[PDB]
Amino acid sequence: MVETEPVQGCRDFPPETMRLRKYLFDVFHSTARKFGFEEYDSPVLESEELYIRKAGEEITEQMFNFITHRVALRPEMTPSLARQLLAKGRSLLLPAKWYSIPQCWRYEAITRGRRREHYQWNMDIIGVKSVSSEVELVCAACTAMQSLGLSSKDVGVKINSRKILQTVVEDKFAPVCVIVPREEVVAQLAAIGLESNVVDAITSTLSLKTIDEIAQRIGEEHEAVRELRDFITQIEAYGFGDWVIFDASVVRGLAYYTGIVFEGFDRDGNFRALCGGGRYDNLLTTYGSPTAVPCVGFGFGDCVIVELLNEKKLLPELHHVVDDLVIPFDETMRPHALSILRRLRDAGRSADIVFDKKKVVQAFNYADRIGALRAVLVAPDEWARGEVRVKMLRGIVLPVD
Amino acid sequence: MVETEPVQGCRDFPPETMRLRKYLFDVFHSTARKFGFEEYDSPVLESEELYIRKAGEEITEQMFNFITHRVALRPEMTPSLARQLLAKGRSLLLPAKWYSIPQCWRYEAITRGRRREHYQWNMDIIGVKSVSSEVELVCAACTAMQSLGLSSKDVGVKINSRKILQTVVEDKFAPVCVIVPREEVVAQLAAIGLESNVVDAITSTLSLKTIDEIAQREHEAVRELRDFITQIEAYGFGDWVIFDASVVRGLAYYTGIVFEGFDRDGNFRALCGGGRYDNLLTTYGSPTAVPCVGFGFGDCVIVELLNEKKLLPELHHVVDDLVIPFDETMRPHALSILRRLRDAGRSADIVFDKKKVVQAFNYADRIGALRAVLVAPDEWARGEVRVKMLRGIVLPVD
Repeated sequence: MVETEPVQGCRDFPPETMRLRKYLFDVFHSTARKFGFEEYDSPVLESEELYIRKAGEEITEQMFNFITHRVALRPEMTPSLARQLLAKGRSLLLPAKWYSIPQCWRYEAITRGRRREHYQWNMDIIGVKSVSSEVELVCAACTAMQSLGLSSKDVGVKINSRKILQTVVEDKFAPVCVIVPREEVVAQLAAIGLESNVVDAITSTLSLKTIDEIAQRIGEEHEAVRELRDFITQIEAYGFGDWVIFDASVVRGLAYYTGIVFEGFDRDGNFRALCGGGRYDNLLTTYGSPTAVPCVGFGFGDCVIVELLNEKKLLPELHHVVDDLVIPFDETMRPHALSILRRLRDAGRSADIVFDKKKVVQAFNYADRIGALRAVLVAPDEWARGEVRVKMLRGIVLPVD
Repeated sequence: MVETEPVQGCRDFPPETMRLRKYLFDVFHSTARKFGFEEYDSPVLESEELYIRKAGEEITEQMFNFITHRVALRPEMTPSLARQLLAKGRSLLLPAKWYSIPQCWRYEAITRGRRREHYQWNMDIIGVKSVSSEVELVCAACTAMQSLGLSSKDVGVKINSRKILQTVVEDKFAPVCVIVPREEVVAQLAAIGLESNVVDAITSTLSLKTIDEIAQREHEAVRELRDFITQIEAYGFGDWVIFDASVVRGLAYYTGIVFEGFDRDGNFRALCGGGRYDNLLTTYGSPTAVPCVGFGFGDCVIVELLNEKKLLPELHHVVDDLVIPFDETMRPHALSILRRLRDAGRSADIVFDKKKVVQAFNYADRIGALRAVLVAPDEWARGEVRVKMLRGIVLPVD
């Protein structure tokens, strides 16, 4: 017998499991449709050049490579987005709001945290300078979280700005923050060329928790704080004000971003980040664009949100359901039964039928044992009279219409 | 600037194109549901052992391999199905009707026919001994074609049985048939230890186009084929099926009835294809045989066909509402209405940057439109908004 289990770190989706996934993904689809986002997709097989341009040669070892001309299974979707946006050039109508729910592949260890394969709701608005796209993308994250059953008490989203930090500096420094003792960061920063004073500027602003505190520091009129104040005022206006919080220690990939970053989280501090996003105006120029084009997006993993929903008892109990089981009285009634199955399906209903020979009470079980709703006995006595027997699993003669 | 095009032979799906993929797959999903099939999925990355056990070492060249322990990007879905069903063992509740639309990868050339990457509607009934499971899958095939706009004048399904060909012989022969000149076979028949007399049987049976010709030649095969046709006509797809004794696509790997969707003007390759494989699970090491019939329905040839017959739809990005702030002072209140609309179940968008109104209205039409919502201060003060349908007006609105 073959290995019945799937390749290390990868999940099968039998009907039971796939039902939950379609439940979660429905929410992403539904949120995106309500928010006016269009779906896209690209191949999981992308050119090695695509990622190594983003992060360097280092990432060739953390992904599934192979040759044909080298290609790899994508560990993230964003690089394919830009490649697609770039292909469209100046014919791409802005603003453009694109989303996908792509699988991604990362070659790592399995019993140490991550699991080699995950689905992910990406979500990206392109062509929009102002801070209303940050506001909306966050509104989306909460709208999804809210549809899943979460309240502002359960979760929320932290806001930061890399313009706070960069302006406090007055080149390649933002990498150092992402890693964290606290006396190891100064050894990593001073090496750049920062006298102890300016290290403190950075070090101690990160654990600041209010905008006023940022203002009494860079100014009220600074872009950085002028935006955040606009962002909050809009998010409050859209009605998610109780969901957002400000936190200067959001530094997840702050090198790779440009403006407002954000990060979903559970308020009991039990899990890793739910979703993460921000503005990256330098996205397209990275991949060689002559004209910098504004961009904000977030990624919404399919793994952590489940753990939380499960913790907070919000995972639904989903079942295969069908409207009708057609039961031929016996094999001689098959052809008539068939024609009743057609009718039902034609009418929009979902119906199924006894395939092999069953005893009628065995058929009635099967109807219950699979989804039920309604059993349609198809017998000669009744059929001759233009009739069928219909039993609701909440006999009765009907034509039915 | 990077290569903006995808890996040779693979397709990008921008919104324009994804709309058509989503449209086809909706016929797959919607048909699956109505026939009471359950969706499944498994990793595109499977174990090499799994496929090599299907067809021999040769395929280790016709797919994307790599090492970690050897694994491959799947060229077909069925071997995952088998692997999953086996995992469940006896606990799998029979009959199970499992479907999926997996993407699959085959390492081939690009300007010679095929294209390395394709999505494919699978569909499998497991645990059914009788010819009814064959009947339905075909109904499912014909029904999905019928929902795309195709009639029985356009397409059809061919039917055949491997029992026809096997019983005529009275071991490893079926592989030779699949490769098609009526002579280019004949030497590949004689050259493996068969007399002329048997080559005349095999050849003359493939050259039969009616069931009566098979029966004139009470057997299991014709009992089935007559019961199937009966059933199919009873369901209402009699004009769609047709017997053909030359359907030998992969017939080594099937057990009973096999079938093959096709366009009637003879213009394209096979639309869909499948059959009964009762040996499917025993192959992957099942001690107890479990019946299986199923089919694959590619996402490529059906589109070429739908294109030729002019059946492809004009899909558009559509949005119910564009919320228009009069200016940036009205943004917070615009936002609040935006919330209301989206909460009310509608799909809305908003003007993000600073725009003029006639510019804003252009964007409205330029993206789906249906309705604009002007949110100006005069009207807002009196608890009102301006609603212009792209088929002003003051409203509360509720």
